[PDB]
Amino acid sequence: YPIFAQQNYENPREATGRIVCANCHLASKPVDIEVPQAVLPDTVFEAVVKIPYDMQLKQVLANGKKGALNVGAVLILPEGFELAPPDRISPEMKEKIGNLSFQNYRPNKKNILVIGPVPGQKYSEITFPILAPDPATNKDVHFLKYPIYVGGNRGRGQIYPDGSKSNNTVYNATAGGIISKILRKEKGGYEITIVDASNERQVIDIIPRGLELLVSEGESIKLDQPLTSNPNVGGFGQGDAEIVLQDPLR
Amino acid sequence: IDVLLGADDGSLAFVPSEFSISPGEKIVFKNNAGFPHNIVFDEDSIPSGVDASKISMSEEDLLNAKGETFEVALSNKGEYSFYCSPHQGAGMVGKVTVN
Ligand code: HEC
Ligand SMILES: [Cu+2]
Repeated sequence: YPIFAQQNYENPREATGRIVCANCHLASKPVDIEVPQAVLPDTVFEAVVKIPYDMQLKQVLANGKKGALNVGAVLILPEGFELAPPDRISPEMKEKIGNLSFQNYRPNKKNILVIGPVPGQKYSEITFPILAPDPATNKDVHFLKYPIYVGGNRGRGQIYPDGSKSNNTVYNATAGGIISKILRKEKGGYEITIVDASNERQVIDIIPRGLELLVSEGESIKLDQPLTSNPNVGGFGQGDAEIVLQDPLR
Repeated sequence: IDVLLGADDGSLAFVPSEFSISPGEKIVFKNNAGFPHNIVFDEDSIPSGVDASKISMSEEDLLNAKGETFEVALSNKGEYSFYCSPHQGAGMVGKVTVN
């Protein structure tokens, strides 16, 4: 979620250029962003982000059941640019943004906006109302070409903020050997007993519900060999745009 | 016992998240911050024979206003793992022990 990155990452873009959602959102999927080639000082413009995915896809929800995906995004604007105020947003644009609440990554970062989780069926494309700054009223803002970075995600992530894996990822064998027993649990989930004949050790790997096994009893498994299918149908992607803060003269 | 859904600083967590109660004692989960929220008991992580539908909200049900509460009384002894369906990945999880 956009709150996990905000809660323990002061800046959402790392030195490699990767947005911090890719640390838990491990599948890569395309994100698009359309921005006007140039904008004038103190004018509202729209940054439309597209997080496309096949909508007949059903992901594994946190309780094993399958459901639809939710979308979320982080927009990194240049310093001076910020969310347009409600009095400056047109009525033809207010119906376009639906009723989304864009939050600041942090109260001091007014140029980084986050939104989500919001339902993917309704918000695969999101419109961010941005207000262009004015160089005559801001000495660090100039008429220049500015970079815009966006991070778009659809579907549940694989790792939580404590390092724990979710049930929306592959479960690998913690030991090599032969599966001597597979206990199918009453309310869903499995208990796999692996006899590591090489180390004379017995280990039990537990698999959560919503995942189907790829192994049978008596099969030889290697360390880190995938014991279940990959139930992730979502993914994170990033894109960038260039906007020209234009002088109203020439 | 009263448990807040969302900390006073807007953190996505149950306060408290780990606690013990006597059998028949009521737990009042109240919407505090970061809602909507809901309380779902893990059917595979509660005492054997307990019906999770009798002590949890539906995964599709939500408390979306400040002050909304969900109350439940547990009688069977053992450990009960619960979580918020939309914020389970955030770490909004908890465990109650009926002793
Ligand atoms: C690890 C600390 C994470 C970071 C950083 C980000 N996300 Fe995340 N996200 C993560 C998990 C484990 C989950 C699943 C929670 C659950 O139990 O369901 C999520 C979920 C989302 C969702 C909702 C998916 C859905 O319900 O279908 C979205 C929209 C999402 N995350 C977006 C997102 C963005 C854009 C982030 C960067 C700012 C981001 N997440 C960071 C784990 C982590
Ligand atoms: Cu919650």
